[PDB]
Amino acid sequence: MDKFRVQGPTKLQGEVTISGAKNAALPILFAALLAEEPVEIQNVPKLKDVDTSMKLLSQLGAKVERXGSVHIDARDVNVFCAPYDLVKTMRASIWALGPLVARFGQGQVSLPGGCTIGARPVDLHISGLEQLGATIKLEEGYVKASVDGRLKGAHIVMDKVSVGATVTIMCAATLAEGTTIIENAAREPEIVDTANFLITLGAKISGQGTDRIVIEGVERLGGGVYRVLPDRIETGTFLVAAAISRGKIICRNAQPDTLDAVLAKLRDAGADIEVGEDWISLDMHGKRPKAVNVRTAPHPAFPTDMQAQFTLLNLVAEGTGFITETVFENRFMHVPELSRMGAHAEIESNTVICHGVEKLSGAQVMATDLRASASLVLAGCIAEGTTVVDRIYHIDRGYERIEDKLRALGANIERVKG
Amino acid sequence: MDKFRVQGPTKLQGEVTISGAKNAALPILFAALLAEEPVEIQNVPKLKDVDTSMKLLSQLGAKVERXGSVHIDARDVNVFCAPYDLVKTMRASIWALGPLVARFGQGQVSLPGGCTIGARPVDLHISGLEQLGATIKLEEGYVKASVDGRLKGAHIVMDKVSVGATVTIMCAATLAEGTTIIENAAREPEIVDTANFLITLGAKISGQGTDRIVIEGVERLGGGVYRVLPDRIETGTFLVAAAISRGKIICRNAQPDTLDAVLAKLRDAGADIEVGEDWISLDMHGKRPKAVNVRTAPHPAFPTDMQAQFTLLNLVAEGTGFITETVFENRFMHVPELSRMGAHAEIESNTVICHGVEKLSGAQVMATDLRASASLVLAGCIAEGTTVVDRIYHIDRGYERIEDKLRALGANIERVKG
Amino acid sequence: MDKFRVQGPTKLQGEVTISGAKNAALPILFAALLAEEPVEIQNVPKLKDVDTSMKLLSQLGAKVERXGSVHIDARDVNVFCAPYDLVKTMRASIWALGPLVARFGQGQVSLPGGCTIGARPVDLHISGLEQLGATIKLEEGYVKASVDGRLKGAHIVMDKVSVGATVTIMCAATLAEGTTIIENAAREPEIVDTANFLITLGAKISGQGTDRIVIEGVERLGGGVYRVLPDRIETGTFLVAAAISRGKIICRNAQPDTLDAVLAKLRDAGADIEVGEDWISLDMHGKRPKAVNVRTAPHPAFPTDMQAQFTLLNLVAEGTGFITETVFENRFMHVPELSRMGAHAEIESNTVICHGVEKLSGAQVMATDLRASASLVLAGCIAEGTTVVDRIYHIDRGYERIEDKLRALGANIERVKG
Amino acid sequence: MDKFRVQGPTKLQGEVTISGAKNAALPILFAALLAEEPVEIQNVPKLKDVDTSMKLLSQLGAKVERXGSVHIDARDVNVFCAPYDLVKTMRASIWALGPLVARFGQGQVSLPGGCTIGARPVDLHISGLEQLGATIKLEEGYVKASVDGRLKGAHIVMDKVSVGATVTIMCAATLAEGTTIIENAAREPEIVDTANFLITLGAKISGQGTDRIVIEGVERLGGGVYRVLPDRIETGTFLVAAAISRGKIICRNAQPDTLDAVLAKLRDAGADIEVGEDWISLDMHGKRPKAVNVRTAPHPAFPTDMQAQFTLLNLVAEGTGFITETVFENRFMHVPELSRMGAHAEIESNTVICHGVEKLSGAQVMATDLRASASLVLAGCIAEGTTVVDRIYHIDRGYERIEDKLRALGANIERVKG
Ligand SMILES: [C]C(=O)[N][C]1[C](O=P([O])([O])OP([O])(=O)O[C][C]2O[C](N3[C]=[C]C(=O)[N]C3=O)[C]([O])[C]2[O])O[C]([C][O])[C]([O])[C]1O[C@@]([C])([C]([O])[C][O])C([O])=O
Ligand SMILES: [C]C(=O)[N][C]1[C](O=P([O])([O])OP([O])(=O)O[C][C]2O[C](N3[C]=[C]C(=O)[N]C3=O)[C]([O])[C]2[O])O[C]([C][O])[C]([O])[C]1O[C@@]([C])([C]([O])[C][O])C([O])=O
Ligand SMILES: [C]C(=O)[N][C]1[C](O=P([O])([O])OP([O])(=O)O[C][C]2O[C](N3[C]=[C]C(=O)[N]C3=O)[C]([O])[C]2[O])O[C]([C][O])[C]([O])[C]1O[C@@]([C])([C]([O])[C][O])C([O])=O
Ligand SMILES: [C]C(=O)[N][C]1[C](O=P([O])([O])OP([O])(=O)O[C][C]2O[C](N3[C]=[C]C(=O)[N]C3=O)[C]([O])[C]2[O])O[C]([C][O])[C]([O])[C]1O[C@@]([C])([C]([O])[C][O])C([O])=O
Repeated sequence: MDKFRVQGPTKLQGEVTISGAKNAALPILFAALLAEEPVEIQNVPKLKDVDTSMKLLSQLGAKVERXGSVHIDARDVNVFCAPYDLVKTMRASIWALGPLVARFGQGQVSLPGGCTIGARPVDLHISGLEQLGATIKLEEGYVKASVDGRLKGAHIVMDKVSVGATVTIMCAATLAEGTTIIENAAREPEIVDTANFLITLGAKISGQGTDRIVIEGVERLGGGVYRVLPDRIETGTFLVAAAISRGKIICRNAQPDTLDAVLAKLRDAGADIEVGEDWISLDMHGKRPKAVNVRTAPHPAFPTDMQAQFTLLNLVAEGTGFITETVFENRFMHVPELSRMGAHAEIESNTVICHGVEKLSGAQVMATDLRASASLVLAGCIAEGTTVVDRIYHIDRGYERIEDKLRALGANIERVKG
Repeated sequence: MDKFRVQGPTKLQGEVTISGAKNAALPILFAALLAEEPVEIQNVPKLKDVDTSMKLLSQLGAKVERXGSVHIDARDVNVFCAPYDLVKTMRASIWALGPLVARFGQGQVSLPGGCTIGARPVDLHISGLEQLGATIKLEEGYVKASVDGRLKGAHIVMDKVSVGATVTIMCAATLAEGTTIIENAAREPEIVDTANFLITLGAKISGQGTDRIVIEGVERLGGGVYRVLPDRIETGTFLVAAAISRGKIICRNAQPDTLDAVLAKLRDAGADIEVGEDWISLDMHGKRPKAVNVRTAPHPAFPTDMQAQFTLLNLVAEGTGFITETVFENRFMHVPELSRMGAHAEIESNTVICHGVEKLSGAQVMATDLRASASLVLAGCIAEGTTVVDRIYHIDRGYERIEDKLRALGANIERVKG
Repeated sequence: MDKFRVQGPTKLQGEVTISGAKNAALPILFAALLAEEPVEIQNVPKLKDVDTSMKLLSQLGAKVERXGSVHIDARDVNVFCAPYDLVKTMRASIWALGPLVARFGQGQVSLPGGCTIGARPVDLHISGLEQLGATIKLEEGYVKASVDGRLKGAHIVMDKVSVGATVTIMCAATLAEGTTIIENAAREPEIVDTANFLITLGAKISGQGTDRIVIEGVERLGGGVYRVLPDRIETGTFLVAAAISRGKIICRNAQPDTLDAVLAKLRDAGADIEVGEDWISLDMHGKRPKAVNVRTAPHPAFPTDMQAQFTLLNLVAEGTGFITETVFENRFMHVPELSRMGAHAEIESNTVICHGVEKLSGAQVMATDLRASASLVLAGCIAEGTTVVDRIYHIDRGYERIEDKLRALGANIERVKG
Repeated sequence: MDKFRVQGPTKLQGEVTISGAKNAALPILFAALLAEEPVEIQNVPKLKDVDTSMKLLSQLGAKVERXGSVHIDARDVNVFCAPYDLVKTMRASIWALGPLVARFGQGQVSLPGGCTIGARPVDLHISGLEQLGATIKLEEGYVKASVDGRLKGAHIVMDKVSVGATVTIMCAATLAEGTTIIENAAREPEIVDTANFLITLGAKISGQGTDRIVIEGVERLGGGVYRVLPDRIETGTFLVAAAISRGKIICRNAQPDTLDAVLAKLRDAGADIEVGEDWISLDMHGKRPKAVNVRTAPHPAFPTDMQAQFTLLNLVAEGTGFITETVFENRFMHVPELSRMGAHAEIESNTVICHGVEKLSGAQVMATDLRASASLVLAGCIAEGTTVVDRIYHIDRGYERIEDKLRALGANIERVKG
């Protein structure tokens, strides 16, 4: 589980180098199952979720190794089942299914539980791989998928916006016969990236980043080297860190165009923001943030994954702000913990009413999920005295060396026994 | 982390002896902090949360022992802080606060952080105590209370129904100057039980079990012996166990009039129910349950602690039924775990739409909270094949020897360490 | 249609005499169908709903006359249908069903369709009477209920708290063979009034006002005189009127023990409340009110029928308040109307975020339902300038002489035709 | 106001010619206020809301007339107030504000106005115009908006998706100084249509149909001739008529590509659907539809304007299906009216659970809003016996000649006084 001991108050200033998007790396690592020649994925973050995806890849008969690059030779994939002991730690492994069905005519993947931020069914994936020509059963907790021909292009209208299911259908439409159209498709940048990875293999895909994606099937996919775009959430995390610590950060190796909504909100909070080609800078000029109202929705709107972060921005901000969460049903678990640190918040349905306070007080708190965990470490940074954040394993899933990266911003953080 | 390996299918049938209410034993344990003479609480279940209560009682300087009975002598209580290490292992610990404030004019309890099943704030405990004349501050994650001398009785109209806040205010009001009226009090049998235990010590309480509790404050409370009432939720858990397994069960040492709503729904579901003075029989007559619609609400309505169990009943029942949870905002975490087992559910907000299936399949599942853990075990008993329920430590909080009791009904359960 | 022209701002001053409860008068008027000897119901407010009840009664064959009192002779009832044409104007007329079935073994009432404030099903009425041994179908949009002989007493556990269902089952149960127990009964004061009316007629009822009502069926009910309790919602409306206008008021012929939650909220808002045996005074002391947090729930909690009024209070209060409606789902139609008058509101799910303003401005607004109309009139009193409230007939359903009572408090109101 | 008498059951079959979209005609009519030379809008349906728009336009000092076409000469527009007496009967008149501010430097529009289906604030309309430079106050219930000179282009990020606020800002921006970007713009086909109308007048717009609309502002807009696209909601409504009545319809003058989601849900229901350039056919082949689950959301997802109709479809389909409504908080008022007809429906906050029945039964029912009115008329056609739908004024707002169109499909419908 272990813990970060964070000593605050600490003004966060300097630079950080933004890492590859965890949420691009993962779907790309499973889409690599489609490749019949070796793939090299660059700018991959050293995250627990990447390690797990790698152990799952090797489990399926891929040869995998890594250092910023991950090498994947899926030429001899000979196992088609992602075991429970892996999927239980990474629900993103559902992404193994579509590729394996589309290349190998079969795939078996443990049906994910059971998540704290919401229930997160995969009905859209394992519909989707059905409207394509897959037959799917569930036996002993394994989603068993087969096509005893080869996949067939379909006009698919997604009845919910889903990042996960759009990736699945997209990836598993690159080896279909015919055209697949995906209506009401997710447009997050990770999906644009996965698509552009797939074209590097020689897939035919149009309109990634839009609400309609067109895939004409191909016979097989090759190899190639692909650089994963920067993590927009980790970027938003370090930008927020400075916003709430009255600081100034320059995020380098970044993609500002992935962040229209979040940058608008930090400006709304009174951050001085300049954007270059591959960097975002932010200076509070010594100033407490101003309270903003926020409403999560699918890209290009404000991301649910910045929600916990902006909640904390508000709780230390000037005035009252409203954080409405529309994507996940139970994503306010940070709030009772921030409350222990002296935050004044109220939860009405999927809205938290945040009455900004000048300073938080250090306290022992419990991280509940990835983005919560980071928000608590941020809260620790700017709180008076000692904060101990428990269950820090959550952070290790989606942030590479956050302790290092925050320490270079002046943070006082020690990873502690547990 | 211990797990249960449950083997199915198996018909659950025979006889079970209901243990004391976990949820009467706990509030009475903290209420014993008011006692100035030794106290014996009889029929206390051997449960983890009782152990935790005992640790915290001892850490406040009470002398505490147990076998059936837990003996407390709070004469020499001399520490008034409930520390983070304890509270965070059970939030019920907030119940030390009213006693300490009322008897000692001071009390500190770690502000509970969030919970798997909901945010669970304690605003009403705090405001209730404020209305009794307490000053309360939050310093360093600790809820600090103090009064100049004695608390003062007040007319308190509760903003919402809260079992825990009703207990807090009721216990504190017993040593206040004057009359306290709690309007819109919770009416749970455990509140009747706690009030009757307080009466045994010498408190003057009227209207327990009703929406209006009247307490006449006394200078001092003494000792006494009180037997805790039967666990209604344990009772319902085993009643469900027979129902979903087309079985027959007799619960001894029950208290039927605590279960009006659960027995009405079980009847709705097709159960042949009979009651005596201290026993309930259920017989399905070898037939699959019929689906039911349930809406959780405070006592005497259908209790939220039976919700996960009935979600299960509905998911193997004939036809379609819904469960709406109005008490906790995130108590559907058993649902995806049952989905792995072949259940067909759809969560739309605070409602679970269930389409009953004839058979479940054994799968590796994850217990997330107490009542979910038991439902997962119960699903294990009726599924075909092997179910492993991980994180069984949850069950240990609120069930006394559930493995031995199910085994006696015919269950095939082994406790497995790794 | 008639409108009120209201001129403000007006400080609302003096005293009002509270009329009898619309919501005790109505169920009592229907219960009188059980009566085989003349009945006089005293203190009945002169209201459109009463006139409608009397019209329906005359149409079933009761002889009905009215001034203070309404006199009913149901000895000659010989028509057993409540037609659509009348139910459509007043859904309370579902209340004829239970009497007619219980006394005459048959009863037809048009199934109430939707309602401004929520869907309002009557599924709990039908189930209650079915549980008493009534066969019930729906043909041509009529609920048609029938028994052979008399009804039969039953142990009935109510799914949800229902005022209307509790009355329905309680009145029917008076002429049933055997004992009827209603668990999770509604505890509203109007239920107590209705039970006590039934008792005057020779019925055997205990536990009214508590969550379990027990009824011992008799062969036949008599007649009697019975005075209806004061209207707690009227009292609350006039207390709110004073509270929002910087006023002082005294409500004569009140019953303060019905208004615990309301008086407590007006206290949290900074009102000076005193009570007598039969009066309530409120005095703001030159004060504009202060924002509060309301959660509606069944009696004794804050009543949904005071919610529109308190929303009003919050929207002119100094501060930010939440009004949360748990009883009726769409009971927020006043909000956009008050918005026209300058209120800063914001509806989010089943809560309204009010951000109290200092002044309202007069505007042409539209009454949508009863309590909403009252709120808009009261808004008009404290708004600067002229407010015109259209569709004022809603108010006449449920308030006797509202305009006269307000004018005696110093309001400048004129009823207009077109 | 008058009523429809429908005699069922009728199998609806034949052809229908779809009218121009009410919801393109309407923003197009108000966009015409920007035009400095006469405009002819072609394919405008003859509907109450067009008449009202026409009346409002005339009042603002446009010369307007109609037959197929509506002609508008807005050259001499010189009254800049949309008054309460017109706006109260049509929400969409809020659309007069933007054009008047953009072209004349000022506009006044009565703030709507409260609506049955939800509260419907226009805060995003206000805030988008303030972001383009307007100063907006609210005075006696009128939104009064002024700018000195032209508006100034702005990057506007919309916090929620709003069709109305998208059109407001897009129209106003056409005369703004410089460039305007709408982020999180609605994508509805009517927004595309309005943009293309605007372009016909010499506006420079791109991105319409996507989440980001770019408007480069121009000096003046001219005139031209523009044909409104087909009504996708009328189309959907007759497609559902064919579906629920186990019939066959061909819709002529359709635009199949505006209905991906609806067509996919109708296939899910067992419909055999074929599409051409300008036609859709649906043939059920004598079959009862199968129950489907529906989630409304902004286009291209399932439209909320089809939800009542598909609710109706589920309520007569085979099986159980759920309709979740994510756009408008109170759009289930058709349900309790369908309940009078023998529908088995259950509403649980924002979801209706439908358990389809073979046949509905004719009954007197009351329309509450436009799409509800239409669904009750459809329910009428297929119900057994006689249905009288009251308050059919709702239908006349958004359907042209639905009675003649339905009769041509074989329906037995008479318009009646009742
Ligand atoms: C790995 C990744 O990428 N992640 C992410 C994503 O997730 P997902 O899961 O993919 O999501 P979606 O899908 O979009 O979701 C939404 C909604 O919908 C629903 N669903 C889904 C699917 C299906 O099939 N069905 C359904 O229903 C769900 O439940 C929900 O509600 O994405 C997201 C969004 O953005 C994000 O947030 C995520 O990320 C995270 C959260 C994860 O990872 C975990 O941790 C982070 O990162 O934090
Ligand atoms: C220990 C015990 O007893 N437990 C139980 C109880 O809990 P509580 O916490 O006490 O609850 P309440 O309070 O009643 O709650 C409800 C509601 O409300 C709210 N709140 C509260 C308080 C305050 O202050 N504030 C507020 O807001 C909350 O959130 C909720 O929602 O009770 C219950 C009911 O019946 C039960 O469930 C319980 O039990 C359990 C769950 C335990 O574990 C813990 O909780 C079981 O299962 O056992
Ligand atoms: C006439 C009278 O009394 N009224 C009143 C009453 O109402 P009701 O209708 O009776 O109500 P309830 O029943 O309680 O209700 C509640 C709830 O539940 C539901 N439900 C019912 C029944 C059945 O069966 N089912 C069901 O579900 C509904 O929906 C709801 O949600 O009472 C009330 C309460 O408190 C009141 O509010 C009333 O009053 C009024 C509103 C009138 O209008 C009537 O309408 C006023 O305002 O006055
Ligand atoms: C005339 C027309 O077009 N209509 C239509 C529309 O409406 P509107 O109003 O525009 O809507 P929206 O906006 O989209 O809405 C959505 C949501 O959001 C909200 N909001 C808005 C605005 C503002 O400012 N704020 C806010 O918040 C609201 O409330 C809601 O929730 O569109 C719609 C949608 O799709 C439709 O539905 C409509 O249509 C109708 C209904 C009419 O009539 C009305 O308007 C029909 O047609 O039916």
